[PDB]
Amino acid sequence: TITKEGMLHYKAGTSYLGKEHWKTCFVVLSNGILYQYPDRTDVIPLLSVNMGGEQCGGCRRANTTDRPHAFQVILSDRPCLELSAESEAEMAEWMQHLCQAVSKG
Amino acid sequence: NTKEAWWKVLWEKIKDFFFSTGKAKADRCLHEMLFAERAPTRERLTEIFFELKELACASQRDRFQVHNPHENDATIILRIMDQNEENELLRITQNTDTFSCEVMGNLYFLMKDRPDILKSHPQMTAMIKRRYSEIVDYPLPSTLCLNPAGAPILSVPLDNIEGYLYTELRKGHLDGWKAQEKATYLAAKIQSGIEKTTRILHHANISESTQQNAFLETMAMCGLKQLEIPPPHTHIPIEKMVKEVLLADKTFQAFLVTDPSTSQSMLAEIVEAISDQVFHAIFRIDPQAIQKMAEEQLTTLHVRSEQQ
Repeated sequence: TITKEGMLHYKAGTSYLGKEHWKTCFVVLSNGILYQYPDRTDVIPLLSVNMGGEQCGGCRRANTTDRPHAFQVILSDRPCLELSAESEAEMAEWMQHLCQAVSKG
Repeated sequence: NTKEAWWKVLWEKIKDFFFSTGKAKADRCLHEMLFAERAPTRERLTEIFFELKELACASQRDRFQVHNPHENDATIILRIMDQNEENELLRITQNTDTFSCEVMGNLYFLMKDRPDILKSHPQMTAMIKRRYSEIVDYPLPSTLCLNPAGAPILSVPLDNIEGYLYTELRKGHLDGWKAQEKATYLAAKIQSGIEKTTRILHHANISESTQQNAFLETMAMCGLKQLEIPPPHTHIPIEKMVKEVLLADKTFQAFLVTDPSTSQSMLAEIVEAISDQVFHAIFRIDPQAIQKMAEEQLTTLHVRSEQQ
């Protein structure tokens, strides 16, 4: 039971100085959980979160800065996972699955 | 005009509800709301809405509508409607522990906050359900949700804290009641705040003067006065109002007398936590924010008293 996968560019990882980079990662939303992997086969997940429960506090469309279809996954023990899809269409799609699983448990 | 894609759009359908200053201020409302570093608090988001409605031309206020679907409390929807009530420009939806915001039907954010007013108690869930009040032009605590470990979620209707005001409007013509409370309630709040910080900072030797001198300072900075003394009794306080609209519940009254440790202990919080919101509904002041800035006066006057 997959929901969504695919490529995204995350700012969250990481911060140097002078702003930071946008690095590519691979993300999978399976069952209730969001897994984020370095790339399509690097099996150790740079981070995983239970959208349904305490570790996450929702999603917002991000303050579009340098990068066109940006949004973020709210995590209370304080990353916020910053993300940018390729197209507006692609972001609507993520945003809605991601925010769906938050309202679930 | 360095505004966001959908910001520009939304603006362009709403830019003409707001005149002169209303215009620029509304814009930053929309800012804090949708395009700030972070997204609003459930309670702030609701302030922002009725900050806009205030700013809208009297004619365009029929566009600012609030309702519980199926008249069922558990959810309260806030929305902005186009001229021909054809489709929603802005939609805010507030459930039990989540809230979300739509613009042109784009999901802009969903947030999960933790709406337990009973946090000093880990055994106990307690939520406030709200529905729109016409007398105050804002949502109001309309139902209480209590989740014990012992009993299935008891609900407690509250329509009659509002009813106490329709009764006060249809008396002497209201503002009189609205005068006394704002000046009682916040005097109580500052007072509380002060004593409370002296109890935790027992060891620091905060004088009775500092305590007194700070109480008067916030009463000033807020512009509040203390008559009050001797508190005219033809006036029913919200604090009491709430206690009352909880007395006649064969559901709630009998509840209090189970896990009584926790007896009259847990009650004064529930009541208090309610009053604040009902008060905030009325004057749109966060009684707590005052209490803090009072608790703050006291510390920065004590800190100040090791200079002078």
